[PDB]
Amino acid sequence: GPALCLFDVDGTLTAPRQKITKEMDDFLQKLRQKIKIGVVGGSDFEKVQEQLGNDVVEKYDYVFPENGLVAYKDGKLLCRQNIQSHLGEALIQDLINYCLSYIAKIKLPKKRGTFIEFRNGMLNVSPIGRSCSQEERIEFYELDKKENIRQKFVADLRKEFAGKGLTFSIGGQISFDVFPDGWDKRYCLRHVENDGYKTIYFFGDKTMPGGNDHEIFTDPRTMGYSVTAPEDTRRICELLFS
Amino acid sequence: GPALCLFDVDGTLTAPRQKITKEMDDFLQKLRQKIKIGVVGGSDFEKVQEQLGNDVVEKYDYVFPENGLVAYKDGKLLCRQNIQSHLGEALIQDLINYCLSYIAKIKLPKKRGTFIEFRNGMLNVSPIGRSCSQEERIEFYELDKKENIRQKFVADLRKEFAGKGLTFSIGGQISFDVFPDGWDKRYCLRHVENDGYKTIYFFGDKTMPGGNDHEIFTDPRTMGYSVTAPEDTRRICELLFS
Ligand SMILES: [Cl-]
Ligand SMILES: [Mg+2]
Ligand SMILES: [Mg+2]
Ligand SMILES: [Mg+2]
Ligand SMILES: [Mg+2]
Ligand code: NA
Repeated sequence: GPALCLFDVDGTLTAPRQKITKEMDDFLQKLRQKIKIGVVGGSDFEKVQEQLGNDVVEKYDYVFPENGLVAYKDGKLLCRQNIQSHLGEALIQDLINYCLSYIAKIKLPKKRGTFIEFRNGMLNVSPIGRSCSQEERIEFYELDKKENIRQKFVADLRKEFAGKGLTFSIGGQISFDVFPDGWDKRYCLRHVENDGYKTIYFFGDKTMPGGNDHEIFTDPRTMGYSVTAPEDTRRICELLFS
Repeated sequence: GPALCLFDVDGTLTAPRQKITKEMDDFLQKLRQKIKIGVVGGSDFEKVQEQLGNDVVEKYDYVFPENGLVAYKDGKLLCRQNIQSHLGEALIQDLINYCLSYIAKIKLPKKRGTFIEFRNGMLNVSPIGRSCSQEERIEFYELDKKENIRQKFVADLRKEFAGKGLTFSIGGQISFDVFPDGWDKRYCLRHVENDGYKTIYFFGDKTMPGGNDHEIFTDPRTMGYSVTAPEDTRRICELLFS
């Protein structure tokens, strides 16, 4: 029946950490004539606007910044919930109180500010502070390998809040994320289940276990494809829909 | 003896939350043919570029962003200072940890994010965090007025770190500031007291207590004038210098 194409953005539609090429932009739009298309990323709407254009809500049938906790369908904003409503204020606090009590114990070269960034669907936690300078960031990054700060930190939290239904992911140089079980990229599948699609195709460049696309790739709701590079994604879309 | 005029930027030479007008700017450049000019405000340099224009460091003899922590003189940088450099990594770590542990002990209805905001000349501390919504600030302030939460926090901080050159001033609805003693507008005087000016005129709009210009206005090294708007600063300058 009717189908929908779901695309991860970074590394899938674009070269990593760069805007999309217009060659691909035109290909996607030529493909939109055949079926509906959608995009999903962990970055905020502004970053997705940067990587794929300002008009992005107007050129894609769905746009799912922040893994889908901000969700646009056909130009209009959907239905949204945040981390406070879902977990409840007491667990939030109990988790915030723990992270602060833990960071106060870490011994570091330098510490700065914004130790917990409250996002829409996660708590970013940085032992050094997100306010860090670019130099202090690389310096903390390198010490974290040597003495396993973030790793040991995530281990204590997994144990202390086991069963409270949270996932802990480490990314980048300074931080790790804390988010509710299932609020990775398969969160946006909430918005495409009831819209009557026979097949929902997904494309992502990190379908390996431990990658940002794995859980949405292995989800039964998606016929998932594993893409190596943007050109591969066009290679695969050329074969299915034409 | 030669004289120097120092203005606060917001309210004195500009309309509040507005860029300087072309008339004010031009007026000042003609005052600069009679006397030496200097501007001081608590905003960082880039905002100060938004208020007075991007060429600001040629236009005045002295440009003192962030109350003088940044200091340009005669077009060039004369000095830079932050509180990490001044108190040193060790004790500002001790001051961060104490604040992190103390916040974990606070039983609040809602905790959010950005409890410790790092700024170049002050730490901004908020038990509930600055990311919270206005509606939640009010909820915390109605709690705070009853249960004296910032009052008690500041107390213990004052018993912990005040033989170390720190001042604590509660302010606003949710937070309070932690800064080295005398890092108000009074700070920039160390840069001009050595250039041999007999009288140092100061023009500010908030010279009464609880004001950002109060202490520089009360300072014996400054011949201070309280100003109600830019039309008034001009009127006073005329009566003083021509
Ligand atoms: Cl924080
Ligand atoms: Mg990707
Ligand atoms: Mg699947
Ligand atoms: Mg002012
Ligand atoms: Mg004075
Ligand atoms: Na952003």
